[PDB]
Amino acid sequence: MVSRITHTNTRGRQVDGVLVTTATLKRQLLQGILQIDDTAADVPVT
Amino acid sequence: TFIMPMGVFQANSMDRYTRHAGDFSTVSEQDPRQFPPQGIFFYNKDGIL
Amino acid sequence: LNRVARAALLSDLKRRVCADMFFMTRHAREPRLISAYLSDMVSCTQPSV
Amino acid sequence: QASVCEFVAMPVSTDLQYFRTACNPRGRASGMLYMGDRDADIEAIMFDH
Repeated sequence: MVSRITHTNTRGRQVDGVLVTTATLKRQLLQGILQIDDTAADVPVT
Repeated sequence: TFIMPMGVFQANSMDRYTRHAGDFSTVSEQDPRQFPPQGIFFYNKDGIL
Repeated sequence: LNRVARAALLSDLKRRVCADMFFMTRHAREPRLISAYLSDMVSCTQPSV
Repeated sequence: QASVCEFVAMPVSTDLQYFRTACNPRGRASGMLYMGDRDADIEAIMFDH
């Protein structure tokens, strides 16, 4: 528990998690379910 | 594991029960459709038993 | 790929060609599926120089 | 254009449930798709009984 490298969305906010592999389900509920929005970014380079 | 039985004929005589009718027996007079089971016609991948 | 991998890499070829044969005139009533395999078609060839 | 139908002889007490998929008219399937370790495997597949 503290905040040095813990990302956010885009007005003040720390993070906690992961996952890893490949191809057919995540971009597999776009031809099915999810949403979309916007145009910003940030995270330390140290 | 899933595990596949294949040989008996129950010597019941307990649980007669049913779902279908008088639509049915085989062609002629007397009604034996009492086959229990012998071994197995089964499929494969994509069309074929 | 080895005998099995070849084997129904082959056989899935068989199913797919039996199923996804006339997709534009079979699944005409579902606009969603059309874009569902079109993106597959475009994202299955490797780009060039 | 009328299409010709060719007849092949076969036993009467032949499996009938053999003909409700993509089967092979020869009665024993073959094909070049069938190897992986040796080269003279196409002949024994198609004819070795």
